[PDB]
Amino acid sequence: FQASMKHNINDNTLEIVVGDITKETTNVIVNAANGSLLGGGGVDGAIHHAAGPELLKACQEMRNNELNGEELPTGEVIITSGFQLPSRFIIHTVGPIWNQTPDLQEELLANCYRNALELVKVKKLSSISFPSISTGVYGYPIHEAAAIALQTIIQFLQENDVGLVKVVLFSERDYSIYQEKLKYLIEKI
Ligand SMILES: [Cl-]
Repeated sequence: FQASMKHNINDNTLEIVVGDITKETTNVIVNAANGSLLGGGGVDGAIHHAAGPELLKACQEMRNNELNGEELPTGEVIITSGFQLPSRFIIHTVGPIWNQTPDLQEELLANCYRNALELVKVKKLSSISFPSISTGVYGYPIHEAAAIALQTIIQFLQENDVGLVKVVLFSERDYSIYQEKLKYLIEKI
């Protein structure tokens, strides 16, 4: 069993679900990466394993070329192919590390979502899946991160035509928090 809920915001749809993000057939899936775009554990690890080795080579080519060796800055995004993933593209983003930059970190986390959704708009794609950014080894508390993710996504969908946005969570616990936070946020609209 895998729980799910949805809500329509104008002609967009927001869905939260339990599942494996690497099995999503949306146009885009989002990877919670590190600035170096090197393979790690967690969701990033699952994404590299499902994508195949062409994903790491593609990411390192982009780092050495369009980024000129620089780290992907916190909140910013890049896009690659999906390779062996069932999506067309992967948008890589870097979430804030909890309490590294206290008065900026809420804004930075929000930037991940905003910059990803803006890229979907530009490329004229119509479906995107997000995992829970920064709530792995980066330690952002899930209750706070969930509120920022949902507030930012709902805000964007209220103001733009995108299509379908999914938040795909491997954890039933993370799901349970998102469900109550989304329900809360919906009541306030
Ligand atoms: Cl700061």
